[PDB]
Amino acid sequence: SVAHGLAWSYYIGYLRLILPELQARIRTYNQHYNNLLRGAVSQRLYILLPLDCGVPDNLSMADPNIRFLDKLPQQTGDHAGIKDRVYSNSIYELLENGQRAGTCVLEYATPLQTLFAMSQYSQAGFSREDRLEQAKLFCRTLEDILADAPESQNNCRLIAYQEPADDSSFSLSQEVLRHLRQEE
Amino acid sequence: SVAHGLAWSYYIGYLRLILPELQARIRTYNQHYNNLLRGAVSQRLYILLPLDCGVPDNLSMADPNIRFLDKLPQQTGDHAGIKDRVYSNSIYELLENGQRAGTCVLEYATPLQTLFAMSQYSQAGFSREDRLEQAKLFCRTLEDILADAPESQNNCRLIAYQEPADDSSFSLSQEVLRHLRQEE
Ligand SMILES: Nc1nc(=O)c2ncn([C@@H]3O[C@@H]4COP(=O)(O)O[C@H]5[C@@H](O)[C@H](n6cnc7c(N)ncnc76)O[C@@H]5COP(=O)(O)O[C@@H]3[C@@H]4O)c2[nH]1
Repeated sequence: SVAHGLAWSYYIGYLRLILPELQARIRTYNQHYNNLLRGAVSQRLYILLPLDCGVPDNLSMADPNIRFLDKLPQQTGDHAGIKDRVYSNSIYELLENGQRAGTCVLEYATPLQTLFAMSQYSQAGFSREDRLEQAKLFCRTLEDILADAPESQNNCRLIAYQEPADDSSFSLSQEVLRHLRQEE
Repeated sequence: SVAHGLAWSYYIGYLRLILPELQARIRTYNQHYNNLLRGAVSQRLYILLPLDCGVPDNLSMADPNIRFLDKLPQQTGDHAGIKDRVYSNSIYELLENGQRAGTCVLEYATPLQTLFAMSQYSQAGFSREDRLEQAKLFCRTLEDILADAPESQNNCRLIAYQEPADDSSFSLSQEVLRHLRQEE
């Protein structure tokens, strides 16, 4: 299936490459680049899995209570004949009642944008119904892989979520914080 | 299928982002960074598609007549909540008789590595026969997308090839050169 392929691609070409080095990058940040006066960046990559595959490029905007602080130091490697391919991750602050309640490495799972685009382009032959189904299958497949992965499950948290189309005003920062605080 | 997904992702998350900016990066390179006394980098992205999905990370140190010269200037952008995501491409020299016969921006299509890894891991349920089949379907799907692409079919050349397992002698540099020279 499409989701099976994207989930393995996301593991093989990214997660298994970055997650075993992520701890050291975050420690290195917290010791040398982090504001002296602020809380340490939490450990683990937090991965946002919107099942409707709505993935903005600006996470900082879009949500008032989630703001970009800084980048982790880059990770570089040679991959597929590209010298020094760069993998970068961004640090965000999470707000609760107008003040910082948490700080973490946070991003959307990029392959969900692929499922979104594919539902948009006619040549892909991929419907909006297929997209939801493939989204859930992506997340499941990804959870199964991470469950027996050495490149651990324990350096990331998957945050899957649905926003109501019946409109009950969803809170993304509270979702992260919920996951963040399970780790405290 | 797996290959359908990977081909769309390769387009959506990479080719449609970089190919429309590639002509300008290569000009920038040729005018301001290229060695004074050397031939200009040719235009277009040259993409290696080995159907057996054998993708070394070092193309330079894997073929005697293909050697790394330099990097193009980086392209940066915000993507899926990652600030300043970096897309980088490498310039290689193509040798014919110990003579530089060509200079081009060259790399392997990264998703073929995914297909390879999947055939290696038990939990992917993906056989080596499935890999060859999916490889070819990947290349065809990619050719079909690029054909209607208002993005670039014009800024890239797809180089699909198969290495004879009966051990004739395949020349990668010559294969590239035959593509590079089939222009002017
Ligand atoms: N979030 C995030 N940050 C990254 O640095 C990153 N690098 C890869 N990925 C995601 O991992 C998975 C595997 O990556 P791969 O390189 O095999 O395929 C990539 C690769 O063939 C190509 N691509 C993307 N960026 C590059 C790149 N910088 N250089 C070469 N190819 C690239 O286009 C495919 C799809 O891109 P994405 O849709 O961003 O998602 C990828 C993918 O689902 C990333 N995801």
